[PDB]
Amino acid sequence: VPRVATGAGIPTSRQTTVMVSKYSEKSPITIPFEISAACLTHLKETFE
Amino acid sequence: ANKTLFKTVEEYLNRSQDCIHGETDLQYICVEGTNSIVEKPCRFLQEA
Repeated sequence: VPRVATGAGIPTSRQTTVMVSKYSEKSPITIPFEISAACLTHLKETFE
Repeated sequence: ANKTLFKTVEEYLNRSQDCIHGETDLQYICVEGTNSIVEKPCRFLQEA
């Protein structure tokens, strides 16, 4: 802390220790995605 | 403040340590000074 005090009778506020823990915040996203079984059939049945 | 004219302005500065306390809702007078504020023309020109 930037410390300063002074004066003749002006009260001197003592030194200050500041520790702040500041958290993070999660936001898990998701897009859905579609592949049909008719799409996967042609790789995996091997027609003529 | 019937001092001589250059002591009147030094009465207006050195001895106008008469402020309004801050934390109170109704205006209360200051407790321990900490500054010579620029007064109103009271104690200098005596006009509202």
